[PDB]
Amino acid sequence: PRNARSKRALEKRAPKIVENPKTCLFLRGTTCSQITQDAMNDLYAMRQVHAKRFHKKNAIHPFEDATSLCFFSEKNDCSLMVFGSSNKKRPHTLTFVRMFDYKVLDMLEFYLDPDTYRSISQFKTSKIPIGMRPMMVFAGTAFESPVPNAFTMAKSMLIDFFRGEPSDKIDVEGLRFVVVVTADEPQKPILRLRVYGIRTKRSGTRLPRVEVEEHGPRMDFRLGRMREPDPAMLKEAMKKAKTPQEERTKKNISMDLLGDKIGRIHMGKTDLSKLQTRKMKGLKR
Amino acid sequence: RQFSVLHKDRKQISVGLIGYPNVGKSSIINALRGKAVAKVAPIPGETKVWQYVTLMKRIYLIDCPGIVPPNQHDTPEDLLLRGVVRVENVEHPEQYIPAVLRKVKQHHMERTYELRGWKDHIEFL
Amino acid sequence: MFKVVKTGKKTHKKGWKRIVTKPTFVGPDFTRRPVKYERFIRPMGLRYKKANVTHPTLNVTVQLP
Amino acid sequence: EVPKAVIEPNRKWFTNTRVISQDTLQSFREAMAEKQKDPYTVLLKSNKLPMSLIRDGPKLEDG
Amino acid sequence: ETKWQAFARRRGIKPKTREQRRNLQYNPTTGQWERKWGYKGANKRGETDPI
RNA sequence: GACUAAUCGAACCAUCUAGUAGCUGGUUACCGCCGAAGUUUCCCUCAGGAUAGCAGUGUCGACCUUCAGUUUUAUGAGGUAA
RNA sequence: AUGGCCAGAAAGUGGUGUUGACGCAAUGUGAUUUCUGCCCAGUGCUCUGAAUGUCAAAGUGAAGAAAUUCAACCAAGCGCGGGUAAACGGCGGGAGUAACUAUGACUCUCUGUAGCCAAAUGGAUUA
RNA sequence: GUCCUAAGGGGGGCUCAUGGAGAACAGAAAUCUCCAGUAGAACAAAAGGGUAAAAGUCCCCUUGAUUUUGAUUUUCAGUGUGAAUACAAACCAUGAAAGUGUGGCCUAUCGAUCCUUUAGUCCCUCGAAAUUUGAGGCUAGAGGUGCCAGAAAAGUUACCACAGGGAUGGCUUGUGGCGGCCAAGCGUUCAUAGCGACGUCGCUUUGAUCCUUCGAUGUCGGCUCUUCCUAUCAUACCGAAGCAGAAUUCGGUAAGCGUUGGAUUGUUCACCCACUAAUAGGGAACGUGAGCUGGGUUUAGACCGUCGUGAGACAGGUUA
RNA sequence: ACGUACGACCAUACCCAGUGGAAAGCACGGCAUCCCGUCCGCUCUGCCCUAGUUAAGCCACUGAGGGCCCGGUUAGUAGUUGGGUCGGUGACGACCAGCGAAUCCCGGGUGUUGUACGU
Ligand SMILES: Nc1nc2c(ncn2[C@@H]2O[C@H](COP(=O)(O)OP(=O)(O)OP(=O)(O)O)[C@@H](O)[C@H]2O)c(=O)[nH]1
Ligand SMILES: [Mg+2]
Ligand SMILES: [Mg+2]
Repeated sequence: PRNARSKRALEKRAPKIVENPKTCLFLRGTTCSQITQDAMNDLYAMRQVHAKRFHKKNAIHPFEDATSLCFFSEKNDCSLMVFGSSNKKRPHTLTFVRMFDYKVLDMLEFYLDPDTYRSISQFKTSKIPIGMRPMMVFAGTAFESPVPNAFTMAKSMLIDFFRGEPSDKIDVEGLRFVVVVTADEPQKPILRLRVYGIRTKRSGTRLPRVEVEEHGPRMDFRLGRMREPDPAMLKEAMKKAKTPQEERTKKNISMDLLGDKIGRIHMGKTDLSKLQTRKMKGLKR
Repeated sequence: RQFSVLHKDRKQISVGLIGYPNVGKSSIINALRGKAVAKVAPIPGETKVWQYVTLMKRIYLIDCPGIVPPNQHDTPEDLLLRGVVRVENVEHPEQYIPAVLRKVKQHHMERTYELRGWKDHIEFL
Repeated sequence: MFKVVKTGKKTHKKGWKRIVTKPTFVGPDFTRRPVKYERFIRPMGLRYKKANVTHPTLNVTVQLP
Repeated sequence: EVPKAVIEPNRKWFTNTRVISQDTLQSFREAMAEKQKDPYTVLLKSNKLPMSLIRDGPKLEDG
Repeated sequence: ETKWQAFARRRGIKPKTREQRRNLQYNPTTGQWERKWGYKGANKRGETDPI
C-alpha cells in the first residue's frame, strides 16, 4: 500500500472493533428469469446505499462450489449476497448468502411465487426516500422455534438485510415505512414479505392512530435448501467486541455525576460486647 | 487494607497519625504493628519527630508529635485536664484540683483514695 | 536548579537527594513521595497555584489558577 | 552546563486547550445542586472542571 | 510481538514520548529550528553548502 | 573482634628480600658555545596515547640551486566609502 | 550406635563416651503476669510416586583396514507430579452460579457515672 | 552525479494510448488541426466486473513535518502536573454546499583485519621408503547474527591500613514584578519609526477572623574582658505639628555617658514578664581556623525505626 | 399524446445513414459595460429573447450490417456425486436417484416509467 488512497482502502477493509455498515452484492447466474431480475431490482431499490451490482452471467452453483462467491466477496469487500437463478425444477430462486472472513458462513434459498409477485412500480403510492431506514415487524409462530431452522435463519437474513446503518438517535419523521415478514409454523409454509408506508392520524389521546398503505414489493417465498454454519465459525462470528468507550467495572470504584472517581469503604457493625473495660479501683464496691 | 486496595496503583499508601499529646498515637502504631516500634510514655510530648513504620509492604504508618491548635477560649486548666502539659513543671498545681473534683464523681474519688468527708479541695488534699 | 541534600550521621554524607530551588507547580491531588524514595524535593513554601495573567488584546490583568 | 532555553513556534500555543458546552455546564450545575455528602465514600481523583462556572454564587447579603 | 518489542519488554525500555520523538531540533550555530530527518534534514547537513 | 608477654579485623622471630610503587624526598667542581616548547593531525574518553612543530651535536654534498611572515605590478575577495 | 556432633596428613587414630532420649548436640527467645489480627500455598521444607525429559565415567552394539565416528542404555541431583516448619510471604469481606479440578470468570451488597460474659481476676499502666 | 515552497488532503477544469486525413523545414519517428476512438493510456493492485465531467492529468488553497481533551481500552511508571497506546470528541484544511480528509512508518546492539563454510584434480609437507585414510600449510571461492559462532569477573568497611596531597570583594543600604497608557526631553524630519525620567492604571475587614503555623545540606551559643563605628534607645541642645498645660510625635547636631535581670531546650531557643532614663544596632571570628565550656557533630561499645538476602548503609531517634 | 426540469431501471436505450416535426418548450443565436475566465468571450461567465432558423442538437419513424434483450428447444441430456441397487470371482453390464450445463436450432423485439410545470 504505497499510495495513500490504497492505504485508506486497506484500512477501511481491515477488521474493526465496531464494524462498518454491511454491503450486499446482487448477482445473477447463467440462466435467470425476468421475475427474479425484477425481485432483485426491488431489493436493490430497498438497499441502494450499501449494495453493489453485477451485470454479467456467472456460472456459479452455490450449493456445489462457492469458491467464486468467496473470491467475489474478497475482491469487492461485499459480505451479503443475493444470487438470482432459474431452473426447471426451481423456476425463481433467490439465494441469500452470508459471509464471515471472506468465506461462506451460511446460505439459504427462497422460492419466489411468479403469480402473486408485484413490483414497487405496481403500486401507485409515495415511495421510500433513498437511504432511509425502515422499521421491521416479524409476525407469526415460525420464528419462535426452539431449534435453529430455515425460518430462524431467514429472519436473521432479513433483519441483517434491512438493518441499515445503526444510530443512537432517530428523527421522529424517520418512522414512515415498515417492512413486515409473516410466517407460520406448519405442505411447506408460506413466508410473505410486504412493505407499508405509514399514515398517522388523530385519535383524541397522546398516542396517534396508525394507518398503512402498500408500498411494494409484494413477495411470497418458500424456504428451500439451507447451508448451516460450522459451530466454531458461528461462535467466532457471534463473539462480541467491547468498545473502548464501554468501561470495565471495578470493585468499589465508581464515577459520580461531577466526574470524580469515588471509592467505597466498608466499616462493618461495631460490636463492643466482647470488650472488657478496665477494672479500676474507683469502680470497685 | 481497603484503602490500599483503593490505591493499588501507587507503590504504597501512607497513614499519618494526628491528635493531641497522649491520646495514644504511638500506642496505636505499636498495637497495629504487634511490636513496640514507637516509644510510648504517659509523659506528654514523648514523640518529638516524625517516624515511618512499615506495617505491610504497601502500608506505612507515620508517627507525628502532638499538636494543640490555639484557641482564645482554651484555659490552662482545660489544657492540663486534657493532658497537654506535665504537672511537674506547672506552678501552683493545687489550683486545678477543684476542676478535677468537678469532673470526677464524688463516690468514685472516695473509693479511689479510701477517703471520705471533705468540705473542699484543701481539706481533701 | 538542584542543590544537594546530604543525609547520614557519619562525617561523610550521602548526596543522592536533590532539592528544587525554583518555584514549582505540583498539580491537584498531590501527595509527596515517602522520604526513602523522594529523590526530588519540591518544598511546600515554593509551590504556586495562581498567576497574574494579562490579556494583550483586552488590556486586563486577572489572577488565574 | 547551560542549555539553550528556546521555545519553538507552534500553532498549538494560540488555540484553546479545554472547552465546555452550555448543556454540559447545566448538567454539572444540576449535579452540584443535588450533590450530597456520604462519610463512607472517599475521593480518589478529582475531575478537572471550571468550578467558577459550575458552583453557585454567594448570598445576596454577602455580595 | 516483534524482536525489538520483546527485547524492550525484557530490558524495561519505555516508549519515547511524543514530544521527545518530534522531528524538530534547535540549531545553535544558525540560531534556527531544523528537522532531524526528511526534506532538508539534519542527517544530510553539508550536502549542499558551498564548501 | 575482646585476650593470646607494653605487639592483634590475625602474635613474635629469622628468611625469601636490596619484594613492588607510576607516589614523596634527595641526587656532589668551574668556565665556554648554542638553546626550547602547550589541539598541527589522527585515533571511545577518563586512571589515554602517539605525531607534526620548535633544539643540540656530528658529518657529507659543487655549502649547487639563491630564496624571503616585505613592498610594487597584474588579477581576485572586500564595490564598501566617495 | 554399622548413629549424631566434632577432630586428624593418615593410622590397628582421637574426643563426645566412665555417654544412651528426664540424654546429647544445635538454634531462637529470654523471670513471673500477658500473649498468639484471620485465611492460604507464591518462595521455600520434604515425598524412593511414576517418567526417561537432562543424563558423567565405566560397560554394550554397528560401520571401517584402523585411528575414529554413530547409536541406544544411562546413578544421584535437576525436571514433572504429591503433602507442609506453613518459616518467609501474600491476603478487605460475605453470597451465589453458566465454568465445573487447579487460576476460576460474571453479577449482587457490606457501615453502664460503670455492663455482660468468662476459673478472685479481666493484667504489659508488671512488683 | 545532479533537482525540488515535501508529500498528503480538499475543490475545479480537461480526457488518454492508438488509427485515418491535413500542415515550410519535418523526411517511419519533433509540433499543430480535425474525425474516429470502453479505456486497449496512466495510476494502484494481481478480477472471474479497479478507476473516465475520475482513483488519470493540470490548475487554486493549505503545507502548521505529526494538535488538544478524556474520570474510558491495553501496557507501563522509585521522575505517579502521569507516559505510551486504542477509541471518541473538539479543532484544523478545503469547498458555494452536500461533504471529504490528515494529524507518521519502523527497528536491540556489537565484529568484516570478524564468523560460518567449500574446493584443489596437474599445489607443498608429514623429515628411513611406499600406498590408502587422516592432519597441517598455501591458494582460490560462497554467505552474512532466523540457518554467522558468541557476547554474566558483585559488593561492603563507623573494626581498619598505606603512599601521597588539599583545606565574591571601592561588594552592600529605602522604597516589587509583569502588562498597558501618558510623557518633558533624545533622535527624526527623501522613512515618522524607534529610546524615554517624572507619573498613572490593572493583578497581587464598616476597625474582621482566631476551625488553613506549608520541610535544617548550610549552625549557633554562653561567658570573662577590652576597644571601635554611628546607621541615636536614653540623657544634652535645637526646628516643626491643635503642641493650652501634661504626656507626646516627626526631624536635626551629637558615640561625652549609659543601655539590666529573669522565665521558657517537648528546640531553627526565639519570644514573653518585670525593673528602668533607656533596656539602640553593629564590627574587631562567622571573607576556614589552640583561653574555658554546652549544641551543628559525626572513631571504636549499644540498640529502636527505614532500606538491604547479607556484610552493612541510612529519612532518622536515643545512650556512653 | 407532445415538450421542459429533476429522476428510476441503465444498449429493447449503443454504433451508422435517411425522412419528417402543428403548437409551445428546448436549441442554434445576438452583444462583451458590469460579475467572471481564457493563447483565443473556443469553453466558462455576464446582458438580450428582439431578428433569423429548424441546418444541426432534441423527438418520432424507416433502413442495412453488427450488437443487445426476452421465451421455447437443447434437456433433466452431457458431466459430477450418492455408490441406493439386481446379477457378477469382484470388476463390469444395467437400472434408482440428487445436483445440474453449454454449443447448435426456432420465434419475438430495438425502450418502459415516476414527480412537477406547461403545449
Ligand atoms: N487504658 C488505656 N490506656 C492507653 C491506651 N492507649 C494509650 N494509653 C496510655 O496513654 C499513654 C499514651 O502515650 P503514647 O502512646 O505515647 O501516645 P501519644 O499521643 O503518642 O503521646 P505523645 O508522644 O506525647 O504524643 C500511654 O502511656 C498509655 O499508657 C488505651 O487504649 N487504654
Ligand atoms: Mg506520651
Ligand atoms: Mg507518641
